[PDB]
Amino acid sequence: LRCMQCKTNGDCRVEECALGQDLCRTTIVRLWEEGEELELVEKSCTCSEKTNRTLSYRTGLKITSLTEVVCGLDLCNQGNRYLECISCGSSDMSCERGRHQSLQCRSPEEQCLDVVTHWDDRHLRGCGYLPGCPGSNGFHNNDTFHFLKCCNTTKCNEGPILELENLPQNGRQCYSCKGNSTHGCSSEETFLIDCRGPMNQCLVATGTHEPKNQSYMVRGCATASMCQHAHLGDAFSMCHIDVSCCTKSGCNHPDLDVQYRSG
Ligand SMILES: *[C@@H]1O[C@H](CO)[C@@H](O[C@@H]2O[C@H](CO)[C@@H](O)[C@H](O)[C@H]2NC(C)=O)[C@H](O)[C@H]1NC(C)=O
Ligand SMILES: *[C@@H]1O[C@H](CO)[C@@H](O)[C@H](O)[C@H]1NC(C)=O
Repeated sequence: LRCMQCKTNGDCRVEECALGQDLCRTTIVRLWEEGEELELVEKSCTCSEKTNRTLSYRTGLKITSLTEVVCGLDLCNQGNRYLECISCGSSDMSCERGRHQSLQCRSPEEQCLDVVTHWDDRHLRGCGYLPGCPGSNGFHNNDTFHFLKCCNTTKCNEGPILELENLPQNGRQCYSCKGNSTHGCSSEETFLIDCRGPMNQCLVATGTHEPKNQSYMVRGCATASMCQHAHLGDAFSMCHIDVSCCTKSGCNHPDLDVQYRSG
């Protein structure tokens, strides 16, 4: 496959994609601040199980806009008001402190977003889009929580900030670990936890951490929607992923692993 490869300095060239890099991408950071817009664009060959997603949120007077689009054809990365949502961010701690400024979405297909991440919670609330929406998806284990919600109606993302400790136990229990089979996901590190909220599937996923080529694995609790290559790709920076989810407590046990015609 081939794609444009561009550094943020605006210099680009055609890149012959490495074996198993099967996507092209454009990553875009846009910052509007009291009159000025700044923009940084990267392009490159990427590894699949990624989707298109965008997000805009307020920090003080600034607006920050994050975007990735991906595509499959040679050089397909070449060239490139509405619903009212709540918005806030974490850098200024505005999500957490409760100062939630209002934000009109610039595009008809954007919806209200809420996205929580931690391994120091990071909270971003604003306008954006993903293929799922409206919907939500989520994963948590002993030290990890990722959550995403999209709503189709006005200021629907208003509310206290979603924290794991306020979702009641599901009744489902699943094995918990992250790392590889020797480090972080050894048997001594893999143990049962109580699932919470709508995260009522046991999950295991393996793929290749993208930044460095190492094997990665994760186990825990998930929404059914989390059991999806792109979402796991996004959340853990992974690719060429095998996922399984199952709805019997402990069915996440590493001794119950089975490859899925990856194959
Ligand atoms: C992300 O959305 C882009 C935007 O269209 C998708 O790329 C489009 O592909 C269709 C089919 O070739 C074309 O009509 C458009 O020309 C493409 N858009 C542009 C601007 O080139 C792309 O497929 C999406 N990524 C995924 C995986 O959904
Ligand atoms: C597994 O985990 C750590 C690094 O993540 C490392 O010490 C070990 O060698 C890894 N195994 C492989 C195959 O990368």
